[PDB]
Amino acid sequence: MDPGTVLEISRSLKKRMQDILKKDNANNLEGRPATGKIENVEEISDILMSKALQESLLDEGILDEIKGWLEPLPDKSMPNIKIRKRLLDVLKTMKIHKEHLVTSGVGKIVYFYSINPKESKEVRASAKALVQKWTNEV
Amino acid sequence: SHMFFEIFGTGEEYRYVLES
Ligand SMILES: [Br-]
Repeated sequence: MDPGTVLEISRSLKKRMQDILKKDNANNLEGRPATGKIENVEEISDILMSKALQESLLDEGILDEIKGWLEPLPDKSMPNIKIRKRLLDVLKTMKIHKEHLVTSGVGKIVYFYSINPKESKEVRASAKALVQKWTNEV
Repeated sequence: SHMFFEIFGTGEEYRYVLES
């Protein structure tokens, strides 16, 4: 495996996450269902969890995109619970350094999940565990 | 500014979702 090809793969996934989020948010703005993150989260999560790509994905700022997928939609509603659960599980597996957290600010959305009274017991627990992990580490 | 604030903010960034 060629590290130029790894980088291509990482940048490709970053663009794909960006494009899906944009289309979801535009649909939401126009009062239409968002379905793109829902349709693609399981496949994209499998790639985000590739051990061979993780250093590169983090290097290429992928936490920006993960954060966006977790953030409220333009109408202030939260993304579908399937995304919430799955991306928290992805983040748990990543060797995330202090610097990645600082530049992405993914900690802020994850912390909100950890204190959101309307969140499911299970997702809120996962978000609490990630906050604790990222505190423990930092 | 402390590292905790750089990472987690003030913890009010998304409170507008609840107030909605
Ligand atoms: Br969604």
